[PDB]
Amino acid sequence: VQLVESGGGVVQPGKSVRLSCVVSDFPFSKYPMYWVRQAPGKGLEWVAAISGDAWHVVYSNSVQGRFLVSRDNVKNTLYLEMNSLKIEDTAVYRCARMFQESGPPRLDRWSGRNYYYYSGMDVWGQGTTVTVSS
Amino acid sequence: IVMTQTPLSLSVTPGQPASISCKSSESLRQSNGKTSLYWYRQKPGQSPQLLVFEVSNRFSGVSDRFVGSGSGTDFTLRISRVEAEDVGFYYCMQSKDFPLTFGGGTKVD
Amino acid sequence: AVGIGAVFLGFLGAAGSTMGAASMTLTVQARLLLSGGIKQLQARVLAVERYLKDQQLLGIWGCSGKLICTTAVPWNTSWSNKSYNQIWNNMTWMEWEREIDNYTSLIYTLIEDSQNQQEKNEQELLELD
Amino acid sequence: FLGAAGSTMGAASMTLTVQARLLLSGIVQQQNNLLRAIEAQQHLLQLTVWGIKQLQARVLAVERYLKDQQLLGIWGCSGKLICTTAVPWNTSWSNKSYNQIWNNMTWMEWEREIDNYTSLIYTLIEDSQNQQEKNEQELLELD
Amino acid sequence: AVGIGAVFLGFLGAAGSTMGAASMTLTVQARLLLSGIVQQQNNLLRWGIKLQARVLAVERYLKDQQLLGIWGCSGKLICTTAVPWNTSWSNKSYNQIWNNMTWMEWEREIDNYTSLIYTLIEDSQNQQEKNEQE
Amino acid sequence: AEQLWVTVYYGVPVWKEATTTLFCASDARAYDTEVHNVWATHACVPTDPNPQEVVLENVTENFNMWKNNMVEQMHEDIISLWDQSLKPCVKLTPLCVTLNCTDLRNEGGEIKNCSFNITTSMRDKVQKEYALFYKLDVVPIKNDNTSYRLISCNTSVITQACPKVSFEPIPIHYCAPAGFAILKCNDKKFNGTGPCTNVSTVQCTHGIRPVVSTQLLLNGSLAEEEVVIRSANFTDNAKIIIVQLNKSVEINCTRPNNNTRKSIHIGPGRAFYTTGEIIGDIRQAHCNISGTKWNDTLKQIVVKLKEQFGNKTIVFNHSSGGDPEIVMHSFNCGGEFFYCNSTQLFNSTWNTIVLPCRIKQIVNMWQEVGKAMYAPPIKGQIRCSSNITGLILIRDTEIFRPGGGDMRDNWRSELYKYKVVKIEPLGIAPTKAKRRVV
Amino acid sequence: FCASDAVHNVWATHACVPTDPNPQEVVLENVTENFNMWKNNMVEQ
Ligand SMILES: *[C@@H]1O[C@H](CO[C@@H]2O[C@@H](C)[C@@H](O)[C@@H](O)[C@@H]2O)[C@@H](O[C@@H]2O[C@H](CO)[C@@H](O[C@@H]3O[C@H](CO[C@H]4O[C@H](CO[C@@H]5O[C@H](CO)[C@@H](O[C@@H]6O[C@H](CO)[C@H](O)[C@H](O)[C@H]6O)[C@H](O)[C@H]5NC(C)=O)[C@@H](O)[C@H](O)[C@@H]4O[C@@H]4O[C@H](CO)[C@@H](O[C@@H]5O[C@H](CO)[C@H](O)[C@H](O)[C@H]5O)[C@H](O)[C@H]4NC(C)=O)[C@@H](O)[C@H](O[C@H]4O[C@H](CO)[C@@H](O)[C@H](O)[C@@H]4O)[C@@H]3O)[C@H](O)[C@H]2NC(C)=O)[C@H](O)[C@H]1NC(C)=O
Ligand SMILES: *[C@@H]1O[C@H](CO[C@@H]2O[C@@H](C)[C@@H](O)[C@@H](O)[C@@H]2O)[C@@H](O[C@@H]2O[C@H](CO)[C@@H](O[C@@H]3O[C@H](CO[C@H]4O[C@H](CO)[C@@H](O)[C@H](O)[C@@H]4O)[C@@H](O)[C@H](O[C@H]4O[C@H](CO)[C@@H](O[C@@H]5O[C@H](CO)[C@@H](O)[C@H](O)[C@H]5NC(C)=O)[C@H](O)[C@@H]4O[C@@H]4O[C@H](CO)[C@@H](O[C@@H]5O[C@H](CO)[C@H](O)[C@H](O)[C@H]5O)[C@H](O)[C@H]4NC(C)=O)[C@@H]3O)[C@H](O)[C@H]2NC(C)=O)[C@H](O)[C@H]1NC(C)=O
Ligand SMILES: *[C@@H]1O[C@H](CO[C@@H]2O[C@@H](C)[C@@H](O)[C@@H](O)[C@@H]2O)[C@@H](O[C@@H]2O[C@H](CO)[C@@H](O[C@@H]3O[C@H](CO[C@H]4O[C@H](CO[C@@H]5O[C@H](CO)[C@@H](O[C@@H]6O[C@H](CO)[C@H](O)[C@H](O)[C@H]6O)[C@H](O)[C@H]5NC(C)=O)[C@@H](O)[C@H](O)[C@@H]4O)[C@@H](O)[C@H](O[C@H]4O[C@H](CO)[C@@H](O)[C@H](O)[C@@H]4O)[C@@H]3O)[C@H](O)[C@H]2NC(C)=O)[C@H](O)[C@H]1NC(C)=O
Ligand SMILES: *[C@@H]1O[C@H](CO)[C@@H](O[C@@H]2O[C@H](CO)[C@@H](O[C@@H]3O[C@H](CO[C@H]4O[C@H](CO)[C@@H](O)[C@H](O)[C@@H]4O)[C@@H](O)[C@H](O[C@H]4O[C@H](CO)[C@@H](O)[C@H](O)[C@@H]4O)[C@@H]3O)[C@H](O)[C@H]2NC(C)=O)[C@H](O)[C@H]1NC(C)=O
Ligand SMILES: *[C@@H]1O[C@H](CO)[C@@H](O[C@@H]2O[C@H](CO)[C@@H](O)[C@H](O)[C@H]2NC(C)=O)[C@H](O)[C@H]1NC(C)=O
Ligand SMILES: *[C@@H]1O[C@H](CO)[C@@H](O[C@@H]2O[C@H](CO)[C@@H](O)[C@H](O)[C@H]2NC(C)=O)[C@H](O)[C@H]1NC(C)=O
Ligand SMILES: *[C@@H]1O[C@H](CO)[C@@H](O[C@@H]2O[C@H](CO)[C@@H](O)[C@H](O)[C@H]2NC(C)=O)[C@H](O)[C@H]1NC(C)=O
Ligand SMILES: *[C@@H]1O[C@H](CO[C@@H]2O[C@@H](C)[C@@H](O)[C@@H](O)[C@@H]2O)[C@@H](O)[C@H](O)[C@H]1NC(C)=O
Ligand SMILES: *[C@@H]1O[C@H](CO[C@@H]2O[C@@H](C)[C@@H](O)[C@@H](O)[C@@H]2O)[C@@H](O)[C@H](O)[C@H]1NC(C)=O
Ligand SMILES: *[C@@H]1O[C@H](CO)[C@@H](O)[C@H](O)[C@H]1NC(C)=O
Ligand SMILES: *[C@@H]1O[C@H](CO)[C@@H](O)[C@H](O)[C@H]1NC(C)=O
Ligand SMILES: *[C@@H]1O[C@H](CO)[C@@H](O)[C@H](O)[C@H]1NC(C)=O
Ligand SMILES: *[C@@H]1O[C@H](CO)[C@@H](O)[C@H](O)[C@H]1NC(C)=O
Ligand SMILES: *[C@@H]1O[C@H](CO)[C@@H](O)[C@H](O)[C@H]1NC(C)=O
Ligand SMILES: *[C@@H]1O[C@H](CO)[C@@H](O)[C@H](O)[C@H]1NC(C)=O
Ligand SMILES: *[C@@H]1O[C@H](CO)[C@@H](O)[C@H](O)[C@H]1NC(C)=O
Ligand SMILES: *[C@@H]1O[C@H](CO)[C@@H](O)[C@H](O)[C@H]1NC(C)=O
Repeated sequence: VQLVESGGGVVQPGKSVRLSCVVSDFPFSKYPMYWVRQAPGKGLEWVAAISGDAWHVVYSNSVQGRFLVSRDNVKNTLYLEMNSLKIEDTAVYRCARMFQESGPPRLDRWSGRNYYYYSGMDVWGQGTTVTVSS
Repeated sequence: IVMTQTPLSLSVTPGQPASISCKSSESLRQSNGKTSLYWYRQKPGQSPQLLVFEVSNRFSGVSDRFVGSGSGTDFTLRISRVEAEDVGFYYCMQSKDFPLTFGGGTKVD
Repeated sequence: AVGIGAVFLGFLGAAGSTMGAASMTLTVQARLLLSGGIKQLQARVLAVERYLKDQQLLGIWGCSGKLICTTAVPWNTSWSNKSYNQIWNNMTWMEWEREIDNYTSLIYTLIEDSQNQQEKNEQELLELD
Repeated sequence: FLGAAGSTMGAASMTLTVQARLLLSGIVQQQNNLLRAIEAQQHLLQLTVWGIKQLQARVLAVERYLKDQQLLGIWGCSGKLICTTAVPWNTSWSNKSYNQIWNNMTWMEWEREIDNYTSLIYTLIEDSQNQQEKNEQELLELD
Repeated sequence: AVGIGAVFLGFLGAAGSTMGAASMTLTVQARLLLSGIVQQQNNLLRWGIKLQARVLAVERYLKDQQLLGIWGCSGKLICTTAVPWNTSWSNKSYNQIWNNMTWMEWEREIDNYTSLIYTLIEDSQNQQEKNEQE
Repeated sequence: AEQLWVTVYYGVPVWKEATTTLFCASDARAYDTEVHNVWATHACVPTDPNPQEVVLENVTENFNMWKNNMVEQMHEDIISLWDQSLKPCVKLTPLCVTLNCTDLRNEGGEIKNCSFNITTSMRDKVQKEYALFYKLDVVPIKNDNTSYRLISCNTSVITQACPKVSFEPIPIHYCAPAGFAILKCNDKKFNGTGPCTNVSTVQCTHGIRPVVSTQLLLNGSLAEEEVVIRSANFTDNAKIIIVQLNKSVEINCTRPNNNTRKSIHIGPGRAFYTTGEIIGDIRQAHCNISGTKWNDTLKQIVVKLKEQFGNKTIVFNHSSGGDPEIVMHSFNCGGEFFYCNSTQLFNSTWNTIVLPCRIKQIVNMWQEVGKAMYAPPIKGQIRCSSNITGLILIRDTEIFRPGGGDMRDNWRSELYKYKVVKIEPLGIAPTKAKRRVV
Repeated sequence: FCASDAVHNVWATHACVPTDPNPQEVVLENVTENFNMWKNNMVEQ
């Protein structure tokens, strides 16, 4: 369905904004989400991922610790907050849904540790753009 | 892990079959019984669209001439009778583990 | 493409802990004791034949189906010179079953024929009234 | 014994007064006559293809019986048929209401409703109740 | 190595006792029915026959525990009932046998009636008391 | 004071050491469709494990890499996997026939193709033939002019292996049955024996590729960024020096001879094969090692060879003793067997190499004397890149020579961490409580 | 099952289990029992 973002634009280094991706119709708490970054004239870079219950969060190594993601399954929103901005972060951000459905976490019997399954993407939002310069 | 591909440029005309392969460093076979390699296409100036999710199955709105195969390390996407609107790029995307990477995107003119 | 940390406990996870911390952990070592070219089958019977024996000895002692239970057999201080709070707060189990290894046969005879045999002839004859 | 597999959960508890339709009784009246010693009146006469398969058949009759007694044995519910526990039901497992589970539902569909969540319920009985009550019982014998 | 005499009545020891006397060795007989002392000291170095005898011994064991489970008497060794005796089985009275006779002879008085006892214990003690649960 | 009474507990986490049976638990992908993988025996147990691991952090278990039983259960099973697979294939008893062998047109090697009369399955009339025969399998017999005979006739039987199967060493994960927890040391300073610090617990062991090679170890598994070398006494002379080096050394070995298919006479429903023609020009097979890194390697070894005595007198020497099967370096490569000369690899030190490889065909079983497998190759040339993560040395200015007569020592290098213990879940302890008595 | 006390004898371990630690005996008090050595099966064993 409908899948866009908001809050894009252009800021300075050292700044901090937060985007807002909003989904339309599918049950949002059922699915995990992602973030991808296409640099202009380059390929794609994976950014982040959230579990469906907003419990599991995995970041890329380059943007590790700087950014922030979150969910609101009632308001059907999707946030990518960012901190300590650098000029090479200037690219196209895209909000994207997992292709398959995901289940609840698994809890293997032999060790009391849950498991959140993660598979790839089908619906890319057209996405905003953030530029970091002077 | 690392996963690149080849060839970068295939500037062609419609009417012939060809194929694009993506080469894997780490072998992919998850314990579910499937190999998490996802092939899809963007157009220039557009967010991409899913061609095939698995190397076996396809997606809705896909012509039948889009076939893919491969081993745990070799991976191949074949396009029979390459259609006129096959412009833009073709990214090979894997889903083994994190961070899940891509290819460069093979340009087809 | 998965992974989270520990939640409850692990298998043999309390085996370096004290008794007072391992006593709340017994179920994980209780569940996975049974489930887990002929030489798989020869394992699949020994794993059964060990489970029945430990099940059987709990059955004789009036203590089947419970994880823990008490008896009326008195502890004999000749068996252990250890103080009480050292046992329940300082000693692990793996050390503890090297210390009472020799006395174990005396213990098991002095549960059945001592008490739970005797708690049936006393039990059956509490009728007639 | 599967006579009410199309019945509803609010109604299948009526006929379950028979011992799960004498479930385990069909095994003992089988293994009294599975242990017909004609196998010992022959020593099978050889080792045959069937006796290889019977040996792999009796083991599964042994193991999968034990995995159902042990789990009933650990849950403080040894040998009974309908026992209650102390575990509170969490609505995150199923947001179905009360009567829809009982009056308006089969069994095998209800398996696929919580076959995901089943394993979490297994740990959340033992470590929540049957590990737990035994210590609190033993405290009530300390006095 | 020396060894003093037994003070705990070893295997099959009270076979000459009366029925009121041999009941104190019921625990020793039950324990060693299963596998005996463990033979086969892990010497797997070099069949089929071996393991049929090992599998039967479990089935002899599991026959009885299930049968005590139907008889409402799992775990115990000595348990009562609600079934009165029928003297057509054997009208031999109380102390005619109890403080007078071993167990081999009491079995040779009731062997013809054996399966007849088993249905009555099944029905009128637990199939009966299933209709008292409510 | 108070009276104490004994209290029964169940599921108590203790153990003793036991010696039980482990079972194969291999890969389970591409075992179907002509993959008669003799290591997998068509994917022995199809698990494809999820090797989880629980840290214990308060547990010290006195390990020993030398009195371990798991290495003993491999050397039982591997020849046991051979023996069921060596059974249904073609026996080669009726072939020990006197020969007439002449020089082959394009060194001592393939010069002699031969000819002999045989009447295997028709059982009516004999017939001469032509084959291709190396050295290391023929004998010039007595009282005759240029007549040959196979070296291992008057041993036990000489059954070959079938061409359906593959000796491809896929990694095998040893899992543990119920009531047994395989343990593993978590200290990488673990010198081989003694205690460990925070031993964990795995369901199933890591990757073990059961490769077969003397004097080195090819597709092995390597430690962290120090070089670790272990031995039994490590002062005694006639022990084995297990070497674990922190980096890999890449190897190329190829067989440039375009060997082909062939059609040799039929047993009773049993087509036998003896290597078909070369394309017409012979290049002798050779290993081909990047000799800079190898030269870089052995000075890195005496860094960690040294620190147990003084700071003087380290050398490297080549091997010695007996027939070339124990002298020259042995390893397999994809259904093909190599004996390579490795004298060049062992020049002494102080505080692109090409090696002449030799190939035979009639190959002894690895430890038993008696029977012996056999395999003619498939068409084309052969290439296999590989690795090195270890070698086997002996003691003898202090002389180190490449020894080796047991790949259990290779499996000792693979299984230097593990220990299998049985659960004794039942246990008792006293307290103040007491059963209610009426 | 046969138990033999304890190289490469056919009776050593390829037929039987290894060495016997100890034979035992419990003698019974008030017991009568028939016997036969011609209707026996150990001798057929
Ligand atoms: C805890 O626990 C414990 C128990 O446990 C234990 O321990 C453990 C560890 C393990 O071991 C186990 O097993 C064990 O069981 C407990 O304790 C206990 O208690 C009890 C009580 O009851 C006790 O008992 C007692 O005992 C005693 C002993 O007996 C023996 O001996 C006798 C005799 O005596 C002797 O005499 C002599 C003479 O006189 C002397 O000498 C002298 O000495 C002095 C000093 O001492 C000086 O020196 C001088 O000079 C000199 O002369 C001595 O000493 C003594 N001894 C003593 C010890 O005392 C007799 O009579 C008897 O019978 C016995 O005997 C024996 O016997 C046997 C048999 O039966 C024998 O053997 C045999 O041998 C042979 C050869 O020879 C062959 O081998 C055969 O086979 C075999 O069988 C031997 O020999 C013998 N010996 C002798 C020496 O003789 C007794 O006596 C007692 O009695 C008394 O008392 C009572 C009381 O009641 C009375 O009644 C009576 O009458 C009398 O008087 C008693 O019985 C025990 O001991 C104990 N133990 C211990 C201590 O250990 C506890 O209790 C617990 N705890 C809780 C809390 O519970
Ligand atoms: C228990 O757990 C398991 C998983 O764990 C398992 O058990 C554990 C114990 C572990 O062992 C673990 O390892 C095990 O795996 C859970 O199983 C999971 O169940 C779900 C179902 O609940 C499965 O999801 C489905 O999967 C398919 C694909 O999967 C296939 O392959 C797998 C394996 O290969 C098979 O098992 C499976 O059966 C399939 O064959 C996926 O495609 C499905 O999604 C489509 O359908 C739903 C339903 O319509 C769509 O959702 C709708 O979306 C719209 C849009 O917003 C909303 O408006 C609707 O409200 C919403 N819902 C409904 C009910 O309609 C979903 O979006 C998607 O819809 C398709 O979307 C595309 C893109 O938009 C669209 O294509 C478009 O087409 C048009 C026209 O052609 C144009 O061309 C467009 O351009 C083009 O894009 C297409 O038409 C849409 N089709 C339809 C019909 O809408 C579905 O999610 C899941 O695979 C399965 N497994 C796993 C691993 O997760 C199980 O659920 C758990 N149990 C419980 C009780 O929770
Ligand atoms: C019925 O089941 C429910 C669900 O069960 C769940 O699924 C099952 C299948 C099984 O797997 C279960 O194990 C599993 O729990 C049970 O619900 C669970 O209840 C427990 C309580 O015991 C919950 O635990 C709490 O977890 C909270 C979250 O911890 C995560 O996050 C921490 C950081 O938090 C993050 O902060 C950032 C700040 O910026 C937030 O970002 C903002 O988000 C906004 C909204 O989107 C906005 O977008 C902003 O832009 C953005 O900045 C971010 O959202 C936020 N994360 C979340 C998830 O909100 C990490 O530190 C931590 O590591 C973890 O990653 C904790 O906050 C909380 O602690 C607080 O609460 C305590 C008690 O309330 C209190 O004492 C503490 O002092 C503290 O204040 C708890 O630890 C668990 O999350 C629940 N599960 C789920 C899925 O939600 C339920 O209990 C059960 N029923 C019964 C009766 O038991
Ligand atoms: C240490 O580890 C390394 C790698 O980890 C091993 O190297 C590999 O060894 C295997 C076993 O020999 C090699 O596999 C062989 O590859 C040949 C080349 O095939 C190429 O062409 C096909 C065509 O589609 C491609 O798909 C393929 O990817 C290759 O590009 C094959 O021809 C061989 O197959 C033969 O056997 C089958 C069996 O039935 C026959 O049916 C065939 O007709 C054919 O004759 C074989 O599969 C692999 O290439 C090696 N990798 C390398 C060199 O990089 C080492 O072997 C290992 N060390 C030791 C000592 O074993
Ligand atoms: C492993 O041992 C350590 C101590 O050696 C245990 O740590 C103690 O845990 C208790 C529980 O909260 C604390 O009260 C103590 O203060 C801890 N000790 C120290 C020194 O801080 C640890 O719990 C043990 N592991 C397990 C699983 O029990
Ligand atoms: C075995 O026989 C002997 C002698 O016949 C028994 O010794 C006595 O038996 C009478 C019963 O007839 C008992 O009342 C006596 O108490 C016994 N004597 C003593 C000194 O105790 C012997 O008891 C018999 N065995 C058993 C187990 O009763
Ligand atoms: C002691 O325990 C720690 C963890 O408690 C071990 O650290 C693990 O090491 C492995 C080896 O790469 C890592 O994959 C794990 O991620 C580490 N654990 C954690 C929690 O990060 C350590 O190896 C053990 N041994 C020693 C000697 O410290
Ligand atoms: C239950 O039976 C339904 C028929 O009656 C319906 O029940 C209630 C719950 C409402 O949904 C209402 O529409 C009807 O009166 C079936 O439609 C349904 O499939 C059945 N099964 C369920 C709910 O699992
Ligand atoms: C097999 O027999 C050999 C004797 O054979 C003769 O002697 C040698 C020197 C050659 O000339 C050969 O061609 C002759 O036929 C023994 O040398 C050999 O040890 C025997 N092998 C055994 C017993 O395993
Ligand atoms: C049991 O007693 C009944 C009377 O209640 C009698 O009819 C019957 O004959 C007795 N059983 C046998 C086997 O004689
Ligand atoms: C073998 O044959 C060659 C040439 O035919 C001859 O020169 C030589 O003398 C012969 N050797 C014998 C007969 O021993
Ligand atoms: C090691 O060196 C020699 C050879 O065995 C011996 O004299 C010495 O005692 C050995 N040390 C040991 C076994 O600790
Ligand atoms: C082995 O061949 C590969 C393939 O080109 C090469 O990269 C490697 O350096 C070679 N190793 C040698 C020649 O030692
Ligand atoms: C371990 O490898 C590093 C490079 O990876 C090297 O610098 C070091 O010398 C090696 N260790 C030894 C003992 O040679
Ligand atoms: C090394 O050992 C060989 C024998 O293995 C010997 O011939 C040679 O002289 C030795 N070289 C040195 C430098 O010790
Ligand atoms: C082997 O090495 C020689 C010389 O080092 C070189 O000429 C040849 O190309 C190499 N061959 C291979 C296959 O590496
Ligand atoms: C062999 O060594 C190379 C050197 O980098 C390494 O990349 C490769 O992974 C090694 N082979 C195996 C099977 O690990």
